[PDB]
Amino acid sequence: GDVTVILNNLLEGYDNKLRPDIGVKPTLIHTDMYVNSIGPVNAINMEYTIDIFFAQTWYDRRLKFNSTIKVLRLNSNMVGKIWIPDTFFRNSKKADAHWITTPNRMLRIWNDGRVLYTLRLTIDAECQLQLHNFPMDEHSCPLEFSSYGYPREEIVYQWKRSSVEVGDTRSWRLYQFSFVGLRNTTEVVKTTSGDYVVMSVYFDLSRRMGYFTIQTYIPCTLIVVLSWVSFWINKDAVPARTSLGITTVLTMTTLSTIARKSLPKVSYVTAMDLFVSVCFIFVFSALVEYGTLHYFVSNRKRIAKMDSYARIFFPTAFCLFNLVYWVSYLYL
Amino acid sequence: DNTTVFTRILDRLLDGYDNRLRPGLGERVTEVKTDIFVTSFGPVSDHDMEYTIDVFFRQSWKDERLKFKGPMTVLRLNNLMASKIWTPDTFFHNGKKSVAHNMTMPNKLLRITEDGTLLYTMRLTVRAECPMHLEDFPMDAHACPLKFGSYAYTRAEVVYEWTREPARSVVVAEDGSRLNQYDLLGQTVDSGIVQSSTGEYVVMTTHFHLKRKIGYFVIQTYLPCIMTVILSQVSFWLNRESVPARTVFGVTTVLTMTTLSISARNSLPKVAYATAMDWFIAVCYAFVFSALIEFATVNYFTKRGYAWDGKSVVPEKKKTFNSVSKIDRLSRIAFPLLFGIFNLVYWATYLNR
Amino acid sequence: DNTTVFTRILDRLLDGYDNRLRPGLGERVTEVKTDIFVTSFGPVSDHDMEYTIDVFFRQSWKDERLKFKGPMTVLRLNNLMASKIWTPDTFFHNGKKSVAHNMTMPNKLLRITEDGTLLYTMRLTVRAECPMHLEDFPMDAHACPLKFGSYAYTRAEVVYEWTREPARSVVVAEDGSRLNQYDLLGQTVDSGIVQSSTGEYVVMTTHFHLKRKIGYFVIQTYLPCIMTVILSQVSFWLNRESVPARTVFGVTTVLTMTTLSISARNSLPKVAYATAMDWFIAVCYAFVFSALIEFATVNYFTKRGYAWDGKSVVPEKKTFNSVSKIDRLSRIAFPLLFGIFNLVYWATYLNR
Amino acid sequence: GNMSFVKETVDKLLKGYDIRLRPDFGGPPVCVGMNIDIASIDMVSEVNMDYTLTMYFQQYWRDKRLAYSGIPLNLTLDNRVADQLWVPDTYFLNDKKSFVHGVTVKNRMIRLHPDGTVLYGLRITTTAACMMDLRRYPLDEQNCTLEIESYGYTTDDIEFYWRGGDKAVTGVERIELPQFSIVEHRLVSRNVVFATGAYPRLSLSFRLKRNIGYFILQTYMPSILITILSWVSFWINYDASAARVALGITTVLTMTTINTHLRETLPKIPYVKAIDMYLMGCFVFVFLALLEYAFVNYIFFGRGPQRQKKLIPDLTDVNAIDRWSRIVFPFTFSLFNLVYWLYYV
Amino acid sequence: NMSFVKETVDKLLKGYDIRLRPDFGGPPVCVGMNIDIASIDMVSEVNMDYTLTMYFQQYWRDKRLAYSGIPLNLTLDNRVADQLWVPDTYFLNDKKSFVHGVTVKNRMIRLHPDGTVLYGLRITTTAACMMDLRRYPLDEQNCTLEIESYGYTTDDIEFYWRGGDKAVTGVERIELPQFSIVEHRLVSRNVVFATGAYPRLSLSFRLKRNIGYFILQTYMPSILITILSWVSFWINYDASAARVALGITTVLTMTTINTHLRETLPKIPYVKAIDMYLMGCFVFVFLALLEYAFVNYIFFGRGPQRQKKLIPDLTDVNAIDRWSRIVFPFTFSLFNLVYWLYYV
Ligand SMILES: *[C@@H]1O[C@H](CO)[C@@H](O[C@@H]2O[C@H](CO)[C@@H](O[C@@H]3O[C@H](CO[C@H]4O[C@H](CO[C@H]5O[C@H](CO)[C@@H](O)[C@H](O)[C@@H]5O[C@H]5O[C@H](CO)[C@@H](O)[C@H](O)[C@@H]5O)[C@@H](O)[C@H](O[C@H]5O[C@H](CO)[C@@H](O)[C@H](O)[C@@H]5O)[C@@H]4O)[C@@H](O)[C@H](O[C@H]4O[C@H](CO)[C@@H](O)[C@H](O)[C@@H]4O[C@H]4O[C@H](CO)[C@@H](O)[C@H](O)[C@@H]4O[C@H]4O[C@H](CO)[C@@H](O)[C@H](O)[C@@H]4O)[C@@H]3O)[C@H](O)[C@H]2NC(C)=O)[C@H](O)[C@H]1NC(C)=O
Ligand SMILES: CCCCCCCC/C=C/CCCCCCCC(=O)O[C@H](COC(=O)CCCCCCCCCCCCCCC)COP(=O)(O)OC[C@@H](O)CO
Ligand SMILES: CCCCCCCC(=O)OC[C@H](COP(=O)(O)O[C@@H]1[C@H](O)[C@H](O)[C@@H](OP(=O)(O)O)[C@H](OP(=O)(O)O)[C@H]1O)OC(=O)CCCCCCC
Ligand SMILES: CCCCCCCC(=O)OC[C@H](COP(=O)(O)O[C@@H]1[C@H](O)[C@H](O)[C@@H](OP(=O)(O)O)[C@H](OP(=O)(O)O)[C@H]1O)OC(=O)CCCCCCC
Ligand SMILES: CCCCCCCCCCCC(=O)OC[C@H](COP(=O)([O-])O)OC(=O)CCCCCCCCCCC
Ligand SMILES: CCCCCCCCCCCCCCCC
Ligand SMILES: CCCCCC
Ligand SMILES: [Cl-]
Ligand SMILES: [Cl-]
Ligand SMILES: [Cl-]
Repeated sequence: GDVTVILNNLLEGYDNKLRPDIGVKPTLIHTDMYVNSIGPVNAINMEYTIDIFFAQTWYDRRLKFNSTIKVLRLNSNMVGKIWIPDTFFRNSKKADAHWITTPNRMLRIWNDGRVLYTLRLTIDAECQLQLHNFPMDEHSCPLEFSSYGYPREEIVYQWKRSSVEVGDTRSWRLYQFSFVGLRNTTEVVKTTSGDYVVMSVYFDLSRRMGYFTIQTYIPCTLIVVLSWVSFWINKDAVPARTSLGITTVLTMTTLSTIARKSLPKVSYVTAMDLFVSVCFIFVFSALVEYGTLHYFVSNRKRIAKMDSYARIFFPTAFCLFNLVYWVSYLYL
Repeated sequence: DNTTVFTRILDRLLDGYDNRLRPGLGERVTEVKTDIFVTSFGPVSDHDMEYTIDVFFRQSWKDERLKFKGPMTVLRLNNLMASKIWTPDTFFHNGKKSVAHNMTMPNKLLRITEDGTLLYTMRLTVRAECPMHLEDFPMDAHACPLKFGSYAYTRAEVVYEWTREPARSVVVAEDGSRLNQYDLLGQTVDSGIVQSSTGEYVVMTTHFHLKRKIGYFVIQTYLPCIMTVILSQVSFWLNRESVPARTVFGVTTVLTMTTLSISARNSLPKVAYATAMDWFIAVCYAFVFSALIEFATVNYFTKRGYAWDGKSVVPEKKKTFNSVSKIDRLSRIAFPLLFGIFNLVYWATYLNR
Repeated sequence: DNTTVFTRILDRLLDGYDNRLRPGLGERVTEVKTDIFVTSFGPVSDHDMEYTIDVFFRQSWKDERLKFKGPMTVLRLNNLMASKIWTPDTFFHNGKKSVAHNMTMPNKLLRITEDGTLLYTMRLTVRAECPMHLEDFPMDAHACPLKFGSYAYTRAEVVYEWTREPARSVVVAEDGSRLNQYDLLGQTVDSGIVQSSTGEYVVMTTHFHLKRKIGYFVIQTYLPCIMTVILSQVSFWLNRESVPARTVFGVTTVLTMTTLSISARNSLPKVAYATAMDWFIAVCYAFVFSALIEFATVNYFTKRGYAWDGKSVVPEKKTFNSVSKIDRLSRIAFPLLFGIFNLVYWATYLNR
Repeated sequence: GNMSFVKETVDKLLKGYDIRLRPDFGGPPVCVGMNIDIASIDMVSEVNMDYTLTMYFQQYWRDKRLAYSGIPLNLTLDNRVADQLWVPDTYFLNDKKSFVHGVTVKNRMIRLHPDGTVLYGLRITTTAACMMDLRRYPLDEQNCTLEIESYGYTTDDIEFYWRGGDKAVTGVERIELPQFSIVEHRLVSRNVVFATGAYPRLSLSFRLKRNIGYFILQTYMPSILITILSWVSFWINYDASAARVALGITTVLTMTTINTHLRETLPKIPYVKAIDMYLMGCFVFVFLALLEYAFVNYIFFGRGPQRQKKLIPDLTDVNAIDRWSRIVFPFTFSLFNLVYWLYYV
Repeated sequence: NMSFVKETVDKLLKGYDIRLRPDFGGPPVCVGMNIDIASIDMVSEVNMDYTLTMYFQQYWRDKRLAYSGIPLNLTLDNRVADQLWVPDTYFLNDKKSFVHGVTVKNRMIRLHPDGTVLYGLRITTTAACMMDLRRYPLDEQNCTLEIESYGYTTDDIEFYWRGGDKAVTGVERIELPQFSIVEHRLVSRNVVFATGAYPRLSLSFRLKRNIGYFILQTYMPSILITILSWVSFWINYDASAARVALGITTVLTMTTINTHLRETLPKIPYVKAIDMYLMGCFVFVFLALLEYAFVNYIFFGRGPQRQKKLIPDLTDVNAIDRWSRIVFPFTFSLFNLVYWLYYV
C-alpha cells in the first residue's frame, strides 16, 4: 500500500527523543481549545473542573513526504512514535485523559510536515477566591499551561487568533455562577530551570444569589419581623414576650451557624456575615426593650410609651439598614 | 494433532497487516453497525446531574484483509491478537470517566467470519451527563441523552448505523432497573451529524425518558408542612386570655416551618431559582405567620387579664368578663377553607401538567 | 577496567536461571526468615472495624543457583533484575487494601550474598481487619491481628520463620504512633498452621493490644447527661404553684436526654447489643422521668391555685398550700440514688 | 526429584503450547469446576444497593497438553505462568467494581497435576449489586446473589459445575455481620438462553435477616417514651393552659423531628416502610393528645357561659373527658402496638 | 545540526549500564536537591496530614554522560529517564503521592556537556503531621517532610540542599484560608542506623492558626448567650415561668453549642482551649439559673417561717438580685481577661 510505505519511510531514522530543529531555532506550537463544559466551582477546595478538547499544531521537517496523498489522518496508534510537546497545566491539581473505548487522541500529518495533535482532557484547576463580597462576588479563574522541560529558547507556544471557543453554556454544570466571558494571555515566567512561555485563559464568573436569598436572607428577615410582634403584645404577659425574645435569639443563632456551611473557613467578614450580625443586633435589642420596659414598669416601681416608640423605630431602622446595605453592595 | 491447522490459519492472518490504516482506506467509507444492550439503568444523581448505565456495546464492520478459508466458519480472537487489528475509536461525547470491566479477564470479545466480517463486543459502565431543569421539582421529568461517535475519523472516513431499525437497536433488560426515585418510561433513538473545527462527524444519540416518583417527598416535606399549618390553626379554639399558650403555638409553628424549609433544600443541588416545593413552603409559611398575626390582633383588643371564673353568668352586651373574639370565630372558618382551596389549586396545577 | 567484573558477574548470574521454580524444588523445603519494623501504627476505624499500619517488611532465604565468586562480598539488584528471579509470594490473610510505595522509585531492595543468601526488603502500608466486641464500650480493649503467609506454596514447600525470637522479631518505633483514641500496650507474636481446601499453610501472626481512651467520651456524652440529670432535680426546690415552670423543666430535660441518646451512637457501628454507655444513658433517662412523674404526683395533690403572698401569715396545722412532703423527701433521695448509681457503675466498669 | 529434571519437564510442557486454543478445542466441552472460600462480607449498603465480598476463587479444569509423568508430586508454579496458559473467560454478571489483591505480589495460584489437571486460584474482592425491598424495613429479609458466567463460550465449549456439591462454598458460617445474620446460602447451576445458544451460569445466593436490636434502642424506645410523656397532660388541671400546651407542642414537634431525621440516611424510595408506619402512629397519638386539651379548653371557655345562661364520657364535664382519656389512651396505644408487632414479626 | 546531535546522543547511551551508580568504586555521588512549592492544599486535623504540590529537582554529575562539540544543554524527552541511573529518593512520612501525567509524564531530564544531569519531577504528596491540639484554636503546628535514600548509605550517596537556605522557594506565595506560614527551615544530617549512616534532608514549616473564623463561629455566640442569661436578673421574682424559661433555654443552648463544636475534629482525649471557654460559659449560665432557683426557694420556703417568728443578706430576694446584677458581668469580664491573657 502507498500509505504503508510512506509511514514506514517516515519512521526510518526518526529519533523521538529530539525536537524538530533541535539546535537551529525554537519549535513554534499553535494551541487551540474547545470547552465542552466548566464543571462545578468547589469554593471549599478553591478549585473548579473543566472538560476540553486541547489541540496543538507544529512543524516537523522529518515528517515531510511527497505523494498524491496530501494528508494522513491517524488515530492514537502513532502518537507514541513521534516527538510530542511536553505540555502541562501549571495550576492543575488533578488532570486525566479519556481511554474509553480507546484513547481519545487524534493525529494528522500533512505533506509539508505540519502535525496536528488533539486530545480530550478533564482538569481540576485551582482558583483562589476572594469572598469579601460573598454572595455578591465575582471571580476570574485561570487555566495556565506551558512546557515542562523546554525553556523559551526551545519551545514557544502561540494562540490561533480565535483560539478558545465554547459551545452551549446552558448545558454546563455551573449552578451558583454564571459565565460572563473569557480572555487569553501569554507571558514569560522565570524559574530555577530557566524562562518558560506560559499561556493562560481567564474565565470570568459571577455568582447567582438566588439560592442564598432563599436560604439565608428571607428566613433572617422573617425572624426579625417576628421579633417585632412582641411590641404589640400586652406588657403584663411576661412569659409570652420572653418566649418570643428567646425563640428569635436562638433561631438567629442557628441561622448564623448554618449560613457558613457552604463557605470555607476564611478569617474575614463577608457581606452575609454583616447582614446576619445586624439581624442579631436587632432581635437582641427587641428583647432588651421589653426587659427595660418591664423593669421600669413593675420591678423598679416617656418610659411607658416605649412600645409605641418601638413600633415606629424598629421597622424604619430595619428598612434604612436594608436600603444602605443593598445600595452599597449592589451598585457601589 | 488436529489443532495445527488452526494455529497455521491464525499465524498467517496478520501477514502484511497494517493496523494503523482503517479498512477500505482510499476506496470507500468504513461502515460500522452498532447496537446496545442495557443490562441495568443505574442510579441517577441529581446533585451531579449524572446517570450511570451498564451496557453490552456491540459493533460490527468488514475488513477484507482478514479473510480466510477453512473448515471453520468463525474464528475467536484473544486480547493479544485483537490489539493488533484496527477497531473503531468510538467514544461517548457526554462521557464522565466510564469504566471497562476487567474481572477475571478483559470483558471483551472479537470474532471474525470467513468473509471478513468483524464483530466486537465489550461490557462497559458509562457515567453520562443529564442536565436538568428543576423548576417543576419534585414533579419534573427529564430526557437524559447518550451520544457517541468516532473521535478521529470524520464522516468521509467512518460512518455509524444501527444494526436493526433505530427503535429496536437499543434493548433494555426487563429486570435491569436500579432506579429508586425514577421511572424509565421509554427511549428514543436517532442519528445525525455534528460540525467542529476539525470537520463533520457522525453522532449516534439515545434519549432515555425519566419521571420522578413523588412518594418520598410527600412523606418527607409536604405532610409535615400540612400538619404544621393545621396545628397553627388549633390556636384559634383556645380562650383569648391564654396569652402564653397561643404565643407558644405561633412561635413553635413558625420555627417548625423554618426548619422544614431549611431541611427541604438539602436534597437538591444549590440551584438559583425557586422550585414547586418552594412555593408550597412559602404559602404554608404565610399561613402560619398569618395565624400568629391573627392572635396578635385578637390580643390587642382583649381588655381583662383574667379568664372566665366558671360560676358567674355573662349577660348580653359586678365583675365582668371578656367576650369571645369575633376575629377568632371568623378565622376558624376562613383559614381552613382558604388552605383547602390553595391545596386544590396547587395540586390541580402541578399534577395535570 | 575496575567496573567490568561487576557487570560480568551480573550478566552471568542469570544464565540458565528459571524463576518459575522455587529454590530446592523437589529436594527440600524453602525456609524464609521474616521480620517487621513498624514505622507507624496507623489510625483505627471503629466504624469499618479495621486499622492501618506502615511497615518495613524484611524476608530472607537461600538460593544456591545465585551464588558467585568475586572481589565483592555482596551485590545489589535493581528492580528489573529483582523481577527476573524467584521471590516468595507472601500475602496478608486479613488485609483489605494494601499499597506498595514507589515514590520516587520502587521502595524495594534486593541484596545477594556470595554464598547465595537473598535479602529482600519492602516498604508497605496495610489496611487490616480488626473485628471488635463493643459490649464494654467506651471502656473496651481489643487485640487486632496481622496474619501473613504464602498464597500458593503449602507447608511441604515453603515455611516461614522469625529472624530472631518471636517477641523481638517485630519492632515498633518509639515515635511511630498515629493513634488518637487508643493506647498501644504491646504485641504478641506467634505462628501456626491453617487448613484449607488446597492444603495446609504456615501462617505468621502478630496481635497488637489496644486500649481505648475514655477522655473524649467523658466530655462528649457523660458530662452532658450528668448535668441534665442534676438540672432535672432543681425543679424540686421550686414552689408547687409554679405549674408551667416545673413542666418546662420536665419536658426540656426529657428532650435533652432523648437528643443525647440519639447522638451518642453516631460514631459507632450499628451493633445489635447494648454497650456500657447505653446503660448509663438509660439510667439517666429513667431518673429524668422519675423527676417529672414526681412533679405530676405533687401537682395532683395541690388544692389552691395561688402561691403564698409575701405579706400574709400561714397558721400552723385565707389559707395557703403547705410545702409538699414529696418534694422534701425527693430533694435528698434523688441525688443520693444518683450518686450511689454512679459509684457502682464507675466501680464495676473501670476495673473490668 | 532433581530441579534439572523438573526444569526439563516444565520447558517441554510449554514448548509449542498455543494459548489461543482451549484444552479440547476440537473435542467435547471442557468442564470447569469452581469453588469459593468466603473470607468476609464487609459493607451491605442500602444507600448504594450493593454488598462487598472478599473470597478465594478457585477453578479446576483438565488440560491434556499439560500432562506430565515421572515427577510424582503436584507442581505449584510461579503465578506469572498464568499469562502463558489458557484460562476460562469467567466473569461476574452483577459486578460493579472488583479487583485482585496485589501485595506483596499478585495473589494468584497456578498448580499442575500429573494427569493434566490445572488449579487456578485468585483472591478477589467484589462489589455486587443487590436490589433490596425495604417495605418491611427494619424487619426485612434480603436475598443477595453473585452470578458467574462465561463471556464468550457457550455450552458447546465450556461447562460449569460446583465441585463438591453443596460443600463447594466454604466459610459462610464464620462470617459475623454487625447488622445482619446469614440465615441460609444456596448454590445453583443452570444454562441461560440469551440467544441461539445456551450459556453456563452459576449462582451463589445468601439470605440475610436484619438485626432489630439497634433499631429498638435508636427509634422505637424514644418514640414510645415520647408518646408516654404526652399522657402526663391528662393529669393536669384544665385551667393550666401553658403547661398542657407546652407538653403537647413539645411532644408533637419532637415526633416530627425524629421522623424527619430518621429517613435521611436511606435511599429516596417512594413507598412507606414499617418504621414509617410506627412513627406515623406515634405522631397521630401525640397529635390527638394535644387536640384533647384543645377540645376541653374550647368546651369549657366556649360553652360554659352559654350553658349557664341557658340554665364515651359526658361531653359537658371537662373532668370526665380527662379521666376517659387517662383510661383510653394507654389502652389504645397498647392495642396498636399489639397489632403492629403481630403483623410484622 | 541534528545529525551530529543524534550521533552524540546515540554514543552516550551505547554501553551505558543502568545498574551501576556514576562512580561505582569511587567516592559517593553528591546529589543536590531543590524544591519549588506550587501549593499547599488542605491541612487536615481529622486525618493529621497535609498535601503538598511541588517541583522536586535533583542534580548530580555522571562522567559517562559527558559530551563535547555541542555547546548546548540537551533537554531530552522525558522517556529517556528510564534508560539512565537516578537516585532512589523517597519520603519517610509520605502516605500517598503521585507524579502528574497530563499531557505527558511531568518529568524533565537535561544533560550538560560536563556530564551533569538535572532531573525534575512534579509531585503531589500527602504527608503525615501529628498535631498537638491542646491550645486549639490558638495553637501552632510544625509539619515536616523528610527525604531519604532507600538503599544507599553515606559511603555511596550524599545529599545536600542546592543553594543553601535558598534551596526551597515559593513558600511566601502560599496562602491558606485557615493558616499562616510564619517560618520554614531546612536541615541536612546523617541518621546513624545500625547498618551505617544514611543521608537525610528535612523541610519543616511552622503554621499559625487564624483566630478570626472562630471568633465569629464560637466565641461571640457564647458571649451573647451568656449575656442573655443575665436578663433574668432584671425580671420580677414572682414571674417564675419567664426566668425559668430563660435559664433552661440558655443552659441547653450552651450544651448544644459545645456538642456541635466537638462533632468535628478527631476524638482526642484531652481538653482543648475552646473547651475551657465553653465550660466556663456553661458554668456561668448554670449559676445564673441556680440563682433564681435559690431566690424562689428562699422566698417560698422562708417567708412563712420568717413572718411567723417575727456578700448580700440571704433574706432579701431584691438584694440577691441586685448583687447578681453587679457581680455576674464583673466576674465574666475577669474570666475573659484571665483566659485571653493566658492563651495569647
Ligand atoms: C508507581 O506505581 C504505579 C503502579 O505500578 C505506576 O503506574 C502506572 O504507570 C504506567 C507507566 O507510566 C502506566 O502505563 C501507561 O498507562 C496508559 C493508560 O493509562 C490509563 O489506563 C490505565 C489502565 O490501563 C490499561 O488500560 C487502558 C485503558 O484505561 C488501556 O488503554 C491499556 O492498553 C491498558 O490495557 C488493559 O486494561 C484495560 C482495562 O483497564 C483492558 O480493557 C485492556 O484490554 C487492557 O487489558 C489506568 O490505570 C491509568 O490511570 C492512571 O494514570 C493516569 C496518568 O498517570 C493518572 O492520571 C490516573 O489517575 C491513574 O493513576 C490511565 O487511566 C497506557 O496507554 C500506557 O501504555 C503506552 O505507552 C507505552 C510506552 O510508554 C507503550 O509501551 C504501551 O504499549 C502503551 O502504548 C502504545 O500505545 C499508545 C496508545 O495507543 C500509542 O500512542 C503508542 O504509540 C504505543 O503504540 C505502540 O505500541 C503498542 C504495543 O502493543 C502497539 O500496539 C501500537 O500499535 C504502537 O505500535 C502505559 O501503560 C499505568 O497506567 C500507570 N497506572 C497503573 C495503575 O499501572 C506508576 O507509574 C509508578 N510511579 C512511579 C513514579 O514509579
Ligand atoms: C410527620 C407527619 C405525619 C403525618 C401523618 C398523618 C397520618 C395520615 C397521613 C397519611 C399519609 C398517607 C401517605 C400516602 C403515601 C405517600 C404518597 C404516595 O406515594 O401516593 C402516590 C400519590 O401521591 C399523590 O397523589 C400526590 C398528591 C398527594 C398529596 C396528599 C396531601 C393532601 C393534602 C390535602 C390538603 C388538606 C389541608 C387541610 C384542609 C382542611 C401514589 O402514586 P403512584 O402509586 O401512582 O406512584 C407514582 C409516583 O408518583 C410515586 O408514587
Ligand atoms: C393586620 C392588621 C389587621 C387589623 C384588623 C382589625 C380588626 C378589628 O377591627 O378589630 C375590631 C373587632 C374586634 O372584635 P373582638 O371580638 O376581638 O373584640 C370585641 C370588640 O372590641 C368589642 O367592640 C368590645 O366590646 P365594646 O365595644 O367595648 O362594648 C369587646 O369587649 P368585651 O366585651 O370583651 O369587653 C371585644 O371583645 O374585630 C371585628 O369585629 C372584626 C371581625 C372580622 C375581622 C377579620 C377576621 C378574619
Ligand atoms: C421519693 C418519693 C417520696 C414520696 C413519699 C410520700 C410522702 C407522702 O406521704 O406524701 C403524701 C402524698 C401527698 O402529700 P403532699 O405533701 O404532697 O400533700 C399534702 C397532703 O395531701 C395533706 O394531706 C394535705 O393536708 P390536709 O390534711 O388534707 O389538710 C396537704 O394540703 P394543704 O396543707 O396544702 O392544705 C397537702 O399539701 O400523697 C401521696 O399519695 C404521695 C404518693 C408518693 C408517690 C411518689 C412519686 C414518685
Ligand atoms: C452525692 C450525694 C449528695 C447528696 C447531698 C444532699 C445535700 C443537700 C440536700 C438538701 C438538704 C437540705 O434540705 O438542706 C438544705 C438547706 C435547708 O433545707 P431545709 O430542709 O431546711 O428546707 O437549704 C439550702 O440552703 C440549700 C440550697 C438550695 C438552693 C436551691 C438549688 C439547689 C440545687 C439542687 C442541685 C441538685
Ligand atoms: C432567582 C430569584 C429568586 C428570588 C427569590 C424567590 C423566592 C421565592 C419564594 C421562596 C421563599 C423560600 C421559602 C420560605 C422560607 C421561610
Ligand atoms: C393577614 C392576617 C389577618 C388576620 C386577621 C386580622
Ligand atoms: Cl457551581
Ligand atoms: Cl434513582
Ligand atoms: Cl485512633
